[PDB]
Amino acid sequence: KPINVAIFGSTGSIGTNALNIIRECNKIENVFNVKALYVNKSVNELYEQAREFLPEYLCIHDKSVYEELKELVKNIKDYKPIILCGDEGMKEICSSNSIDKIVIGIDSFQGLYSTMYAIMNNKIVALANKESIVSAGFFLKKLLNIHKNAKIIPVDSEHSAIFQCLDNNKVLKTKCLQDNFSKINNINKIFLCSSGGPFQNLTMDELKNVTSENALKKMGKKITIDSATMMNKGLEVIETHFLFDVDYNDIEVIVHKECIIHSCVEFIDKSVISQMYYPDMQIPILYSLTWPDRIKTNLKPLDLAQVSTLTFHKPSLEHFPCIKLAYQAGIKGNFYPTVLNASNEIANNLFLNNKIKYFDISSIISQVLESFNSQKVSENSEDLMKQILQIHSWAKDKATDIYNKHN
Amino acid sequence: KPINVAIFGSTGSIGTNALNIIRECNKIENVFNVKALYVNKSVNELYEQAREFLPEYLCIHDKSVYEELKELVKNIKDYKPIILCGDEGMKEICSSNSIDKIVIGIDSFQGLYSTMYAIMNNKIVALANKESIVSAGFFLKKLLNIHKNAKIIPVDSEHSAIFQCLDNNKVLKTKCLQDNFSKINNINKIFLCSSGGPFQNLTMDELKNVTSENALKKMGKKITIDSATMMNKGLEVIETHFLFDVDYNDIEVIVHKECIIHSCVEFIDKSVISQMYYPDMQIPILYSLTWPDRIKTNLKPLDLAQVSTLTFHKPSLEHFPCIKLAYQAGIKGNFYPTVLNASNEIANNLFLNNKIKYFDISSIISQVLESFNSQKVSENSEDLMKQILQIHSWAKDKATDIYNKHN
Ligand SMILES: NC(=O)C1=CN([C@@H]2O[C@H](COP(=O)(O)OP(=O)(O)OC[C@H]3O[C@@H](n4cnc5c(N)ncnc54)[C@H](OP(=O)(O)O)[C@@H]3O)[C@@H](O)[C@H]2O)C=CC1
Ligand SMILES: NC(=O)C1=CN([C@@H]2O[C@H](COP(=O)(O)OP(=O)(O)OC[C@H]3O[C@@H](n4cnc5c(N)ncnc54)[C@H](OP(=O)(O)O)[C@@H]3O)[C@@H](O)[C@H]2O)C=CC1
Ligand SMILES: COc1ccc(CCCN(O)C(=O)CC[C@@H](c2ccccc2)P(=O)(O)O)cc1
Ligand SMILES: COc1ccc(CCCN(O)C(=O)CC[C@@H](c2ccccc2)P(=O)(O)O)cc1
Ligand SMILES: [Ca+2]
Ligand SMILES: [Ca+2]
Ligand SMILES: [Ca+2]
Ligand SMILES: [Mn+2]
Ligand SMILES: [Mn+2]
Repeated sequence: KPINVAIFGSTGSIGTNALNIIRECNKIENVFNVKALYVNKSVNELYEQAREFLPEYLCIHDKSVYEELKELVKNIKDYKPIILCGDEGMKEICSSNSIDKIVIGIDSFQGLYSTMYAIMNNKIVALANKESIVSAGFFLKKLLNIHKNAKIIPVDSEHSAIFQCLDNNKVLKTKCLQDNFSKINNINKIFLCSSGGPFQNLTMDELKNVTSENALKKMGKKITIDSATMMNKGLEVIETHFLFDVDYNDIEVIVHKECIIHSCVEFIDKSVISQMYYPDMQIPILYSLTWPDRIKTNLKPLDLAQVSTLTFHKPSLEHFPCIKLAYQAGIKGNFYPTVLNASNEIANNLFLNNKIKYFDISSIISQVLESFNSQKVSENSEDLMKQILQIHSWAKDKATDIYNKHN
Repeated sequence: KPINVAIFGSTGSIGTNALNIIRECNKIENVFNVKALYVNKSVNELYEQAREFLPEYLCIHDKSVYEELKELVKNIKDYKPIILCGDEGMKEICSSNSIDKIVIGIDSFQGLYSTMYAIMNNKIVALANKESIVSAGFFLKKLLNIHKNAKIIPVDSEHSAIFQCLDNNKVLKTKCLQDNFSKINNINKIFLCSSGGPFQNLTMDELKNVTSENALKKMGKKITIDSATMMNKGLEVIETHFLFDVDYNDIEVIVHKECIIHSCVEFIDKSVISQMYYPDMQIPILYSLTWPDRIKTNLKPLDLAQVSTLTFHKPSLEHFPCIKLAYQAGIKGNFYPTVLNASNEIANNLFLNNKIKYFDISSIISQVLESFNSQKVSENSEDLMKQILQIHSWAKDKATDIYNKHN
């Protein structure tokens, strides 16, 4: 029972965490075969990985460094990998019969495209990219209803925590992103845990003047800023709603600054189940690849006595207005989540580059949401994807226009 | 469609909690049918229950209140119960084709007899009585191996918590008290949570002086004293071992004074899952009857932000020597757990009645354990049962002898 896995975005944070936990687990017993790796342009990192894992497939997106990889790879003896390029490369990896599971560690809005081909090929897709679920949830749901054997397994830490709390005899009667997922699993309510980010004790007057420096002073810049505004958590609320079909009024954000309890599920009997560990991405990634089983790791065991104290408080929506906007957009439904995500892409980047202030982020997003009008949701998958792209591009331009008008 | 249930010990704390959650679940649909109620001698309280629930069977252990019962039940119109007595009645109830699940809320070693008969009739046994598991664990395992369709479902709060944390997809491939349970469920280690009892923060000098009045001043007296000495947790360690096939070195007692996290399971990947709620017996009791499903309750939702802080520490074995005794007795195996439980029954009662001091409890138990000589374990059921009873009585008399010698 070898687990055959492809890694998409294998030089990124997700991709490399995945290779690390695979490496360590394989030292205990040989359970994983890394069949394919795919990166943007990091051709020197890719070579190093390839030497180690000897995957059947390699792929780089950027055509420009295609030949240079072929060069690099000659050195490796014993080894005749299939070396591919761009979207046809990804498409060929997703169609191979020797690949069971695909880790999607490609960032931003980009990664949706590989997700789609993975589903079309009825794979198990370990999806870390929350923005794809928030922007294109409707399209994913439609795709997953066509391709009955395809499944998304969540890797975002809180969503993995929720999923780990479930009974798999009930999970296997449904799958993530299905209507009625929460009803089948007897889910009542979610506690979506947050770190709270750096700005959790600041007053309004202090927040008025915080800068991106304050936010960044250990993750990518975009998610770090989102953690600071708590728009990360707002996006995660929508992610929860789509993944697990939990109503917005049944998702509660709670600030847990110790980051040991990763999230909790309240069932209809009011029993609550939670997943706990040190702050970590190895277990979420591993779980996505072993589900519905678990395997041995040599990770450090949680020492609860040493951790000693766990704390929980409600976030202030006045201080973190991005959370409110995320609920508002989610409850409105339609393509409002697409608009939220896109406008936040812009506002985040503006704040990062010192072009706007903290409360301008939510102000711009709010104004874009107000200017959107709900659209007839295409019944046809292809039209639906085009609608999402159009609306995403519209909302980005609109956020930019609001910035330029005031500025 | 309805689940047909018997309640043994219906007038006690477990029994009345069971009837309360049943009452609420049956408001609109007929979810449960209460087929039988059994008590020792509380014939007035039993009458009151019979009037409300109209069970097919009533049973009193104490035959000296039979006539009183028959007289009370006359006052209920159109109600023709089968009114039984003692062991014979218990055995007839267990034999009825019309009963699916039996809640055992009878206290002390005496709970074993009804548990045994329920198993022998291939029933689902919602077992709250821990003393039966501690005293007769190896015997129940044997019985469960013979009676293939019988199941013990744990009701003790922490063990219910553990059971809930497990994946039912794996649980359904085994059953409690079965060899290999922990392997099939990928269990690594158990965090067994405790309230710590009223004496948790006392110094050694203060602890020397404690009295039963201090421990009592809200549950039955025996278990309240065991909570104060932490012999309750020691018993629960042995209960964990047997129910879940977890090695003693992989059970860690943790004092959680807020009593929200009810216990935790660490799986082989080092992910930890926990169950949490307000301190409660309705969820454990209901879950035992609905497993592997859950049903809606109107219990107050956990308000984690209001609870605000959860703490964890290791208990001092110098202060709570009963814990250490239980681990020693459990690791030694054979009939040492039987001896532990029986000597504790006496030592607890002496303390309750102001005849001995706190440290004399552990002293008596230790001396009885040291005094016991290991016996070859009978290979047949009936002989093993007789052996257990013999050793139980022996250990009680020895505890009493030790007490009498030193005063
Ligand atoms: N890791 C974490 O802790 C968390 C991650 N996430 C989610 O994870 C997602 C992935 O981000 P993360 O891994 O953290 O970030 P990174 O920026 O580190 O990941 C980028 C990776 O994707 C590759 N890539 C980018 N574009 C392409 C393309 N067109 N074709 C092929 N490969 C491409 C990059 O290749 P190259 O090296 O060549 O640039 C690199 O391997 C995000 O959407 C985020 O929401 C969510 C919560 C926390
Ligand atoms: N209380 C709790 O929340 C918890 C309890 N438990 C376990 O559950 C068990 C019961 O505890 P609890 O309910 O507090 O105990 P109680 O003292 O409250 O109740 C005991 C019950 O058993 C009945 N009974 C006693 N002897 C017999 C007999 N020979 N035949 C039939 N019925 C009998 C009593 O009848 P009568 O009224 O006639 O005396 C009463 O109904 C114990 O083993 C305890 O460890 C474990 C964890 C939690
Ligand atoms: C050393 O760097 C690492 C930090 C963290 C992690 C785990 C990934 C957490 N994750 O799912 C996120 O979505 C990131 C933002 C959230 C978070 C959660 C937990 C801890 C910190 C931040 P927030 O609640 O929105 O603030 C891994 C490595
Ligand atoms: C109103 O009705 C109710 C009755 C009962 C309970 C909870 C039963 C908990 N239980 O399983 C026991 O074994 C009791 C003793 C232990 C405990 C645990 C949690 C809280 C207090 C004490 P300890 O850790 O040994 O001290 C809750 C409510
Ligand atoms: Ca009488
Ligand atoms: Ca479970
Ligand atoms: Ca072990
Ligand atoms: Mn997250
Ligand atoms: Mn208990």
